[PDB]
Amino acid sequence: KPQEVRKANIIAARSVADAIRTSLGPKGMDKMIKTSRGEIIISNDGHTILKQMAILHPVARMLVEVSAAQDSEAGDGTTSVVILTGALLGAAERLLNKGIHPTIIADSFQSAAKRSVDILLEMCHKVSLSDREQLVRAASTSLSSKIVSQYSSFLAPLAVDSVLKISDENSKNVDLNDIRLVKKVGGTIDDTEMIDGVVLTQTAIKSAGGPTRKEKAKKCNVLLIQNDLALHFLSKLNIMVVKDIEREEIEFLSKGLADLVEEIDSDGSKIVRVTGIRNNNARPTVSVVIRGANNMIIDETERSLHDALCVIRCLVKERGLIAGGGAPEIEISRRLSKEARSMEGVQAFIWQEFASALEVIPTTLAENAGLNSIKVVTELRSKHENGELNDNTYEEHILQPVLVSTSAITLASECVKSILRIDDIAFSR
Amino acid sequence: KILVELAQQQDREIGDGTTSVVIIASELLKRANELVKNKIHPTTIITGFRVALREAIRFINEVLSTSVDTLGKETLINIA
Amino acid sequence: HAASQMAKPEDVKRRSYRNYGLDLIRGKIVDEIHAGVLEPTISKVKSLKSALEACVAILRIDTMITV
Repeated sequence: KPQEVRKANIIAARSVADAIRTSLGPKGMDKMIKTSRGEIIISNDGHTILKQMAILHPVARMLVEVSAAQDSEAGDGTTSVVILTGALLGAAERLLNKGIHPTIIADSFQSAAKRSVDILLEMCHKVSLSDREQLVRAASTSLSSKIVSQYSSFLAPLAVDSVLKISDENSKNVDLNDIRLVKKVGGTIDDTEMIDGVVLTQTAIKSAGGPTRKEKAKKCNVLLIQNDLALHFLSKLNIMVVKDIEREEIEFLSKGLADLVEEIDSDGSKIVRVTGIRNNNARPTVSVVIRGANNMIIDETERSLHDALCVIRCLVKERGLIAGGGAPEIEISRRLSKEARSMEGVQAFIWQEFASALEVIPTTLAENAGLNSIKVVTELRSKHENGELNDNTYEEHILQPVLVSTSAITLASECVKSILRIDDIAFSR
Repeated sequence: KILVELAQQQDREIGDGTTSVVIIASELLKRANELVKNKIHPTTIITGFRVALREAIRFINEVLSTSVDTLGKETLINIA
Repeated sequence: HAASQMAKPEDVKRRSYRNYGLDLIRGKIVDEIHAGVLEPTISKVKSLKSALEACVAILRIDTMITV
């Protein structure tokens, strides 16, 4: 029974998707996970659940790699991509009973994913990066899910002005790993310095003889180290020394990387800033500095501003924005249901099941919010017929970038494909 | 283990009323489990508590009063 | 307390009084203000608000994973 071995992995995969399904949205149900080491952690983020779950099932681990690529590419939708993956697996259960080979099932997802993108771009409003008024309100709504609210008004232009300098045109993939969030003890949220040149993680020499400041530094004025007598020797030569460089920042500094080098300490920081690198090969790497008193401030702020950069990253790679809340998923299921008659053969029936699999995302959002499951879904197909993208989330300031909805369908087509293509597994060592 | 951190939170600040907090949180869980047979969604139960919590503070603030009955009656006498 | 809130919004009262307490020492119902039992407002507000904070996190757990 080669197919029955794969069906056992599909049922185990749907059980994982149903567990993450309850955690979708801010009102979703949390999951308690007790690690073998004794650490007790809980949260509604689907990326952290699957990371510490330690899944021993070979096929179920594919959701972890997709969730890792979901946060690395789009940055949002790690929970919704698991639900969409399990929806295609549930619809494929009835397909195997009809004698349909998974190759046609997997090949039809490629044509269905590419068609869903073209349909989504027709209803999407194309936006440009030259308008700074749209990017401020876009990143400000992502900060409403955190304790910081009134202080988030000054954080919106911080993330917008950093991307626009490195955006240029036709940049395609923009790596956010080059943007480092500096977490230091002391200060406040309203106090921030861009320092577009670069920002280090370490202080300077507190001993005697250290210049701590140099003008026109690279005849080596400033050096880095991954003895007390060596500091006194280079002090006469007017050479600044910075030691105790973290090993994690070695690869970081080799990418982004001086007219003026000085050490400016707001309170207690004792940090050195560099401006005007003016390198031809190297671009303008900006590291964001975050100041705060309590440890819970700079922590929750780090994850809030990181998601705001991912939303802006989606707009740079793919222009346009749509309204969140499962609004576009309803119209896509309506158009693909009528266009299913244009096909012929076994592939025509797949378009009908593919439209029903896209309605699980808006249904889960209505279930986790306390609203009636089937009643709200019926109201979506009714209102979206006359109006277009009018349901109102635009007044509620809910904006989901188009690249998240595009990558969620694209990664789900490859994830479900890699599942059904496994007909057996054996011990290999 | 959640009630363990809840008991220590009241001791490090108010230091009084820790026993009453555990009893209130215990009855809320018993009545919430009975709503499962009624097909009541847990988020609505959570939303119903958050809306009622903010409105209950406003009702309590209406009956609050400072020290009174100093003339003609006695208040601080019966405390000691 | 039922008849105490009936005439309360009308801003007129005759036999209706508020702040009925429970005295377990003498086994009778008297006002706690005159009985000598008084508590601050800060203690009651933070105790009721924190009681619901721990109750929400319990109802949100639909799954227990223990290795």
